[PDB]
Amino acid sequence: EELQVIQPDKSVETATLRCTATSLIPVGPIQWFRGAGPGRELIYNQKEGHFPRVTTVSDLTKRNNMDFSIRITPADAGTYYCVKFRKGSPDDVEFKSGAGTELS
Amino acid sequence: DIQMTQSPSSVSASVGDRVTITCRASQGISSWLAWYQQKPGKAPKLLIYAASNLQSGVPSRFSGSGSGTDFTLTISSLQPEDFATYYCQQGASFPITFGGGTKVEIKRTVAAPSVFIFPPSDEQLKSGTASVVCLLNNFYPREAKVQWKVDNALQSGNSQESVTEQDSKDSTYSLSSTLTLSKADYEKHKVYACEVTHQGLSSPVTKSFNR
Amino acid sequence: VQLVQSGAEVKKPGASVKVSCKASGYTFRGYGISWVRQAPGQGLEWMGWISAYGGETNYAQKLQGRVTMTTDTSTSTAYMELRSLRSDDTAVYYCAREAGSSWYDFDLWGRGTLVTVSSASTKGPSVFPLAPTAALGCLVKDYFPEPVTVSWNSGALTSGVHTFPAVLQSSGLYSLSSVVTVPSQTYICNVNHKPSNTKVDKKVEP
Repeated sequence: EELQVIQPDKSVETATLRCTATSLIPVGPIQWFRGAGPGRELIYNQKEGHFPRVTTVSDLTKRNNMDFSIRITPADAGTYYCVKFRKGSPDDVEFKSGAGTELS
Repeated sequence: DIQMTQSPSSVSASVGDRVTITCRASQGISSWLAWYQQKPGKAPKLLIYAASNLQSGVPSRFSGSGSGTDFTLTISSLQPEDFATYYCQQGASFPITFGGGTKVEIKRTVAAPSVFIFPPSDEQLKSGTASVVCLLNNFYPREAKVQWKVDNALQSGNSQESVTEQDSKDSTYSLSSTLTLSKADYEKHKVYACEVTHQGLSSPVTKSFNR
Repeated sequence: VQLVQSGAEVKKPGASVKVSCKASGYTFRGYGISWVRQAPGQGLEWMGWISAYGGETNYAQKLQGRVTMTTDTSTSTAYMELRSLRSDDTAVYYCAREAGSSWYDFDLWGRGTLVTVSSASTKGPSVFPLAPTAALGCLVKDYFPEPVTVSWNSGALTSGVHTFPAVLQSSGLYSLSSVVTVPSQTYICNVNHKPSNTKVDKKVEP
């Protein structure tokens, strides 16, 4: 029954970067990166921060919520990854990422 | 470490009142604040999470608000089951911290304690210790100063005191206080008295015994 | 869906304790576990958290170095060890499922385990009378450890009875009193101290 991050669109004014989790467990926040290397760039964090550009379709403060879809210039282009983190200490841990979405 | 400060420490209320309790975080914790209820002998129980989300099954009587540093739990139309201690808890980061707690107790009319003293007994005295017990029965509010006097001299450091939880039927409290002395020193003094001060007595009632 | 904790412990200062907590009725590994303790008459104190998925831990500063939390995924059990025990570790210790998505909260709780840390050694109570709307009672004195139980006339007499919370004396031993407001029968406080196999029945005579 392993959790999956369903990034439905291979490719996508306010763009919408769609994410859906199949499970709540293991518990932990949903984060977005542009790209994936040691240089990847954070775009949203459910756990902490202020992201005036980014906005969420569903109330991520509800325990049972599985919709992690966000409503976010040519500088914006790139591959986006919805990453599910599992709780850790000192830091959370990449659990599963969706396959990626190319913003054009 | 994020310090959580809960105000007030005690609230008194009658069935049907609205009660509001507050929690202040020493810094911003977004809306990651939970509230628990604990009754005597029981594990805490989660009522509200993320500042305002009810847990499934929790009555709509309860609700919560706030973001950043200031937060509120409200209990509308209090019922006998809602009389308890409530704790807030920050959930933004380790280490997890709880507030100090707010006790919600039943308002009723002022009632004065019925006072009784109890000397030690020969059996106890045969051991080599003496306990003199004062009982303040069935009073309200909780606040009561008990002072022990031995041959008209005020005692300090040599008594301990215990309170019952508010009573099921009458919403009142009782209090026991025990003065503990050597056999040697119990028998060198003569008059043993407990003076009780309380919001429902005109003058401080005293009860005594001479040996 | 529950957490079932091990039984009450009685330890000596400098000793060690290990409390267990068995989960059932949910996917254990999906969630965290935290331990929270409460000393007598006090509030709640968070001790630490452990990921049931990867075993990452975080402990309160105060307890770093003396505490260890582990899990056994094979049995869905959480364990808390606490070392170099002092008197002020005396408290009820709770296990709680930590179940927030991107916050921490505790939605399922164990019933608690009492840990008593003291120099003292098991001892039954001496029971003395508080000789007689009138009032009378029973002074249960110098026992260890918690708890004791007090009935009046074998459960028969219930009304206007007030059995007081025990107080811990400078001796390291506990004392409480049970009072009873009678109208101005025979009376017999029934004291039971399970931990010393000790049970006393004493009659408060005028």
